[PDB]
Amino acid sequence: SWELRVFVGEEDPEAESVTLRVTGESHIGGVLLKIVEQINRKQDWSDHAIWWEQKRQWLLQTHWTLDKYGILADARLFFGPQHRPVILRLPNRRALRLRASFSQPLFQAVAAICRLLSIRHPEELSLLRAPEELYDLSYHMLSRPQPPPDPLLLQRLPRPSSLSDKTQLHSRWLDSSRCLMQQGIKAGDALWLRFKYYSFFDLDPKTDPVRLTQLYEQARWDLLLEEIDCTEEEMMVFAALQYHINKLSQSGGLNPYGLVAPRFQRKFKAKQLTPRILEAHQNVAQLSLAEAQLRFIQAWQSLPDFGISYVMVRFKGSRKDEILGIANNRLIRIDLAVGDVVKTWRFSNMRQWNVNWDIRQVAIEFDEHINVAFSCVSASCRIVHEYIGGYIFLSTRERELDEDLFLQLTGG
Repeated sequence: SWELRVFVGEEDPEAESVTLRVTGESHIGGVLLKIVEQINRKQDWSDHAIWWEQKRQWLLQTHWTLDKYGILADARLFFGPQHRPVILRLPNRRALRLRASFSQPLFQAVAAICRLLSIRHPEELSLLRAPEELYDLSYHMLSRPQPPPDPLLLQRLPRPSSLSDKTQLHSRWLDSSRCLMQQGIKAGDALWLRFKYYSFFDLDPKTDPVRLTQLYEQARWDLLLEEIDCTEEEMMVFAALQYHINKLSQSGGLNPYGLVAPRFQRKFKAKQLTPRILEAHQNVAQLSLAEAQLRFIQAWQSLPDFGISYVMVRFKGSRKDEILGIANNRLIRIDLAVGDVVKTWRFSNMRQWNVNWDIRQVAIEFDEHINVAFSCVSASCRIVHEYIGGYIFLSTRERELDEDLFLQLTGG
C-alpha cells in the first residue's frame, strides 16, 4: 500500500489535489471512487475520468489495475470531466460554443458535432486545429447563407499565391483515430469544421439544407480567398450565383467586390464588374436557392484544381522537395521546376499503404509491382496516410459506416 496523488483542480488543474492509498491491484473504477470520496462537492461525476499525462492517455478501462496500466508513484494523473467546451468555426465563418468529448476518437466527436448540426454523412468532414463574436445554435444560422463580406476583409486576409502556399491548410488536420486531449487541444480552443474529402454521397438539394449551405459556403470562401483558381468568366458566374443566393435569402447596394476574389477586385472597377455579373445572372435567374447552391458546387467541382489537397513531400531518391496532390481517386506528383503534373497514380491501382515509422516515410504498393515512397514536409505522415485511407474508405460506401474498416484503412 503506497500513496498516489491525483490532481483535481478545475480552473488551475494542479491547484487542488487529492492523495489516496492504492493497492497495486486496485482497479480504475475503485481509484475513481476513492478520488470523488475526498472532494466536498456533491455533483454528477459520470463524465469524470483520469488522464495519465506521462502516457498521454485516458484511463477508460474501468476494471484494469494500476499494475495492468503500469502506474507507479511518479504519474501525473489528472481527474476531470471528459466533455469540455470548444469554439467550433463553421465553413460559413460563424462560430458556435459546443461541448465535445476530449476522450472519444476524433471521428466520433465529429459525428456527434454533425448530428447536432443536422449535417449528414459526417465521415466526409473533420476538424482542423488552430494555426499558430460568437453565435447560438439555430436553424436559420446554419441553413441560410451569410451576406457577402466587406471587400476590405477579402483584400486584407492572407491568401495563397503559390502552389506551395496551398499546402498550409492540410498541416492542421487532426488525427481522427485519436482524441482531442492526445493532440494538444484544451478547453476553449478553436477547432474548424471542414469538408475534408471531395466525395459527397447522396448530396441532394432537399434532404440536406444545412449540409448543402455549409458546403456551398466552403466552396464560396475557397474561391473568394483564392484557395482555388478559376478564370475571369468562371468568376462571373460564381458571382452571379452568390448574388442570386443572397437576394433569395433576404426575401425569406450590389457591391460586386463582395462577390469576387481580390485579384479581380484589383483589376476591374465596380462599374465594369456589375454589368458582367448581372449579365451572367441572366443564365441562373430561374433557379431556386437550393438549386443555385447546387449549381455553385457543380461549377466548383468543374475547376481544374478541384478536389485536390496539396502536400509538400520529398520522393525517395529525389534531391528536391515536390508537391503531392491527394485527390479522391488518385495521387498527383507536381515538379516545381517543371511547374506541372509529371505523374499520377490511381487509387484503383493501389494495393497497400503504410508509414515506416523509423524513417517517417509513406510507402505505397501498386499493381504491376510499382512502389512509391516519400517523406512528408508540409504535413505529417499520419495526415497523408489517413487522407489516402480515408478516400479508399469513402469509395466503399456504395455497399452503416464500417468503423473497423475505416480505422484499418487509415492506420488507427
